[PDB]
Amino acid sequence: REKMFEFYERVSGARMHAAYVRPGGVHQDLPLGLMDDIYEFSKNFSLRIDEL
Amino acid sequence: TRPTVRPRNDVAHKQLSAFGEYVAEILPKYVQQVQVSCFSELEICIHPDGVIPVLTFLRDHSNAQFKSLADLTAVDIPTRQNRFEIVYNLLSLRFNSRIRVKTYTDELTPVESSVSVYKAANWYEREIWDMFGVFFANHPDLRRILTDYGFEGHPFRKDFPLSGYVELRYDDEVKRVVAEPVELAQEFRKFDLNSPWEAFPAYRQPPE
Amino acid sequence: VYDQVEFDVPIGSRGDCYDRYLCRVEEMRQSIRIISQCLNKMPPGEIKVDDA
Amino acid sequence: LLKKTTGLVGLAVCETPHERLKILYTKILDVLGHIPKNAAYRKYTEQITNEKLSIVKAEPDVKKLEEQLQGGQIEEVILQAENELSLARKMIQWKPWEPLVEEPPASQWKWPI
Amino acid sequence: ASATRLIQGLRNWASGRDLQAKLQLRYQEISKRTQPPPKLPVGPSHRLSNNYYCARDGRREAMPPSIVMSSQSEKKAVSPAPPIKRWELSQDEPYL
Amino acid sequence: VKQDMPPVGGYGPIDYKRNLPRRGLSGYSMFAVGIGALLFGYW
Amino acid sequence: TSVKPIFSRDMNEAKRRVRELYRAWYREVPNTVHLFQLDISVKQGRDKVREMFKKNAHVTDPRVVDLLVIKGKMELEETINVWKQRTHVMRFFHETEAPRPKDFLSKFYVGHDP
Amino acid sequence: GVRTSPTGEKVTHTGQVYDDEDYRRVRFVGRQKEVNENFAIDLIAEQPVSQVGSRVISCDGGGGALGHPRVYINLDKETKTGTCGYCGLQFRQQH
Amino acid sequence: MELLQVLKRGLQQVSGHGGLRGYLRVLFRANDVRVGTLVGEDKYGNKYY
Amino acid sequence: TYKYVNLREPSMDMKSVTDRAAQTLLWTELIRGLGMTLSYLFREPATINYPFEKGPLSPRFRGEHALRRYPSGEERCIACKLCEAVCPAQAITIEAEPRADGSRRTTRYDIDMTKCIYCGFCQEACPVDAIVEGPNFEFSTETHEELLYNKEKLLNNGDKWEAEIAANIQADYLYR
Ligand code: SF4
Ligand code: SF4
Ligand SMILES: [Zn+2]
Repeated sequence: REKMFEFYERVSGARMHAAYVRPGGVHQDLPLGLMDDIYEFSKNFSLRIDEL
Repeated sequence: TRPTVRPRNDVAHKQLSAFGEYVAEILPKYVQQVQVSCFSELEICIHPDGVIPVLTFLRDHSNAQFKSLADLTAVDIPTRQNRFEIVYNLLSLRFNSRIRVKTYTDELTPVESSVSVYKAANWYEREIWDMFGVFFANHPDLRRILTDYGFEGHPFRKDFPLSGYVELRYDDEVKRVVAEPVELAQEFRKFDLNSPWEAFPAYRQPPE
Repeated sequence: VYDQVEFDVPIGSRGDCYDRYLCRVEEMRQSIRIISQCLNKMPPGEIKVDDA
Repeated sequence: LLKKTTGLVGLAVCETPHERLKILYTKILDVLGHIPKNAAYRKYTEQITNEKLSIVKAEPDVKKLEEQLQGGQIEEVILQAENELSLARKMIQWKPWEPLVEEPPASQWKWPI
Repeated sequence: ASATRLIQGLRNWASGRDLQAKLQLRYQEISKRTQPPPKLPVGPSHRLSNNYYCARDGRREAMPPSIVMSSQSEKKAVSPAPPIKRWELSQDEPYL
Repeated sequence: VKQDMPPVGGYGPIDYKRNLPRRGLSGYSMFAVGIGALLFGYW
Repeated sequence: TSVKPIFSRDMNEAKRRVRELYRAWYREVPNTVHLFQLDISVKQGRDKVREMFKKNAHVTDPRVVDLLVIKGKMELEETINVWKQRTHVMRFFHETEAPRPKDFLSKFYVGHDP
Repeated sequence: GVRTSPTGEKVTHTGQVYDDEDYRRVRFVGRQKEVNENFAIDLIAEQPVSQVGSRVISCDGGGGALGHPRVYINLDKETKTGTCGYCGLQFRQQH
Repeated sequence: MELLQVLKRGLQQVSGHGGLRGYLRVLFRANDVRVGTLVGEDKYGNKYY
Repeated sequence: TYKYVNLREPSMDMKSVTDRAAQTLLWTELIRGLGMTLSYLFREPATINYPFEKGPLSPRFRGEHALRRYPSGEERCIACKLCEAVCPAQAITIEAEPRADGSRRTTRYDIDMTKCIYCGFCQEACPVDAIVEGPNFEFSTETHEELLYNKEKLLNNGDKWEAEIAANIQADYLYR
C-alpha cells in the first residue's frame, strides 16, 4: 500500500489526495517509467495476496 | 462532433421516455411531470400525497422492479413556495435502469415517510430532517443524525450561513467545552464569479 | 473503459462476513487482472479534453 | 432436477414452481378484476400477467422457463409474482387511476429558477 | 536479496513459495529516477483548419430535458430497458 | 512524440490467481506419524 | 389556506401537546441535574425550561407549535438517554458569554451594532 | 536593501515597519522579525537596459515555457525605455 | 560455509568505518553500521553514501 | 463473467474425511500460518533509517510553498490573484499596489498553511511560475502562528529552496 501511494505521488505529487482525475480527463500525463514500475508491482502482488 | 462531445444514447432516451409515459398513465393521480434529460435520465415529478403509491409501484411492479433505493435527497430552492425538493433515486436491477422521483414540500407540510417501501430510507430522511427540517410523518426514529446534540437550525438550507451561528472552544473557567457566538479571524471572502454574458442559449428563460 | 477490460466478478453464497472477505480478496485478484490489461492496452494521446 | 440452491441468500428453492406460478398469476388476475377496465394498471398488468401465464403453461421445463420468462431464477419470478399481487391489493386501496389530486404551483418544476 | 542460501532455502520452505522470484523489496529493476524529457502529443483539436469551435462545442449541445408528460389503443406494456442478460459463469476460473 | 507507453511486445504475464500450493502429508500419514511417535514413546 | 396538519388540527390539541411536553421536562430536570452532575439547582433548570417555553409563547400556527413540540421531544430524548454530554446541557446557560449591552448608550459605547 | 527604523526594527520591501508606540512589536520581543533582504526593486534595477535594433521587441522572461507570457514591447519613445510588464526587464531601440 | 562470509562482511564493516571508534560512532549516531560509497560531502559536513 | 467464492462441497470419501479430521486434530493450517510468519522472520525488513534515510519522492511532490524569482532577482508574482481565486481553502490572501518604480507587485501575500490543503492548484493557476509548492515537508512548528506565512516567509522559502525548486520544475514542466 506504501508502494501504491508512491504511484500516486509520482503521478500527482500527493500520496493520498491527488486531485488528479478531473472533469475532462486527468490533470497531468504519466511520468516516464511509471507504467514499468506499476508492472513491477503487479508482477509480485499476487504472492502478497496469496500469503495474506 | 466526434472526439470531445459526449455521444448521445438515443436508445435509452426512447426507452426511458416510453417508460415515463407508462408510469404517467398508470399513476395519473399523482404524476405531474415526466421529463427525460439529454443525458438519458428519467425524472418523475409527483404530488407529495403519492410518495407511498408511486414508490411502492416502482418497487413492486413487474415492469419496474426498482428494488434499490440509491439515494434520498432534499434540495432547498428558496424562490419556490414549496422550497424543499425531495428527490428519490431508484435502481432497477432487473431492467438495469435508474429513475428519479421528485416531490415538494415547504417547512411545515410533512412528507409521508417511505420506510415501509424502502428500509434504506430510515437514515436518509432522518438526514433530510437534520439538514433541512423536512418532517417525515410516521417515521420510526426521527431525530438528528449528523449535527451536534444541541444544534439549532438546519444547515443545508440556503438562508443558513456557511459558518453557522455558534462556534466551540474549551473554556478553562467552567472546565467545559462551551458554545459562543461565531467570530472569524478571517471572514470567508465571497467571490462574485458569475459572468455577465449568457453561456447557454438553449436554456434561456423567456422574458416577462 | 470498463467495457473493454475483462474481469470476473466474485459472488458469495451465504451472505456472511466470510464470503464478503473472500469477495474482497478475489476483487484484489481481479484488480491485478484489470491492471495487467490496462498496462498492455494504454493508448497514446492527450489526457485532458481538448475543449479548452 | 432439484436445483440445489438459488444462489441468492434467503431465497428457498421451490419444489413445484409451475403450480405456484399458475396459482399466483390467476390470483393476480382475480384481484386485478376488481379494478375498473379503463384503469391502465389493470390493462397493463393483465397483459403482462397473461403473457407470463401463457409462458408458464406452455413450457414443462424449468430451465427453459427461466430463459424465456427472462426474469432470473424461477424462485425470484415467484417472488415478483407475489410482489405484483401485493401491489395490486394496495392499488385497489389507493385508487391511483383517479385524476390528479392537485396541480403544482406555477413555477414548481421550473429549473433553473 | 542479500540473504544467504541457507536462510533463503529456510524461508522458501516455511512460506511454501519461492520468494526470490517475487521479492517485495525493490532493487535495480525499477525505473531510473532521472528520465529523458517527454514530447507529449496534442489533442485532435490542434488543427489549423476545419476546426471551428461551434462544430465541436460540447457544452452547447446540451438541451433542456424533454418533457414527456406534463399537467401543463391496445399499446404494449413497456419496461425501462430490456431485462438484464443473465451473466455467464467464468470460463477462466469458475471455482467449479 | 515521447509518452509513457507499454513496450512493443506488451508487458509480461502477470499472475493473479490463488496459489495455495497443497503442501504437507496425507491424513493417513499424519495420524500414522503421530501413532508411531506415541508407540516409540511408550516403548 | 387549506394545509395538511402535522399532529394538531387546531390550537387546543397543540396546547395539549405543549402542556404534556412541559410536564415531561419538569419531571426530567432533577434527573438531569443529578446524572449529568450539573452545578445548577433544580429550580434554576426549571426556570430555564420555563424560559425556553415562554420564548415561543407568541406562536399562533398549529403546525409550527407541532414542530416545536417535536423538537422539544427530540431535545428531551437526547437528554433522558445520555446522548448529550454535560456541555450540551449547559449550553442553555450562557455562562462564559459576556453580558451584552442592553440600552442605547452602552451599545453606542462599544460599537456599531443596533 | 533593508533599512532600519529608529526603533531598530527592520523595514520590509513593502515599507512596513511597526511604530514606536504600536504594541504589536511585542511579538518580536525575544524572537525575530523575518524579512527578506533581497529587494526586487533593487535587483531589477541592476539589470542593464538591453539595446535592440528593432522597433518592437518581445519578452517572455527567459526559458520559454518557464518564464511568463510572451508580450511585445514598443520602443518608439526615445525618451523612456520600454519595460516588460511581467519581468521588469527594460529595452531601448538603439537608433 | 556461507556463515563465514557473513562474519567477514561484519568485520569489514567494522574496518570500513576506521576501526572500532568509527564503528561505535556510526552505531550510536546512525543506529546503522553498513558501509557505502561516499558520493560527496556538502559545506556543512553531511556525508552522502 | 462471474465466479463463486465458497461454493465447494467437500468430498465425503474416507480419504478426504480423514484429511479434514487430521487438519482438525493436528492443527495443520495453524502450522501453515506459523510457517508464513516464520518466513517473514527471516526476510530483510522494509524499514528505512529515518532521518538518515529518506522516503522516495518524485519531482511533482507538493510540500511547503515558496514565491519564486526570475534569474535577475526580480520576483515573479505580478499580483494577479489567480491563486487566491482558485485556492479551494481560501488559504491565500493577497493585497497589491504599484511599487515605487510603477510595477504591479504585491504588498501582502499570505498563505495560511493550516487552511492549506496542499493540492497545488495555486502553482498550476499561476501564469508566471511565481507560487510553487516545493519539496519541503519537514517543517513542523511548535506554535500555530508560525504556520501563517506572510510574503517574507514565502520569499525566504523561495530563496532557500530555489536550487531544488528550479530543478524539479525543469524535470516536470513538459508535463504541464
Ligand atoms: S496548495 Fe491548494 S490550498 Fe494550498 S495555497 Fe495552493 S491552492 Fe490553496
Ligand atoms: S497566481 Fe502567481 S502571479 Fe498571480 S497573484 Fe498568485 S502567485 Fe502572484
Ligand atoms: Zn518579460
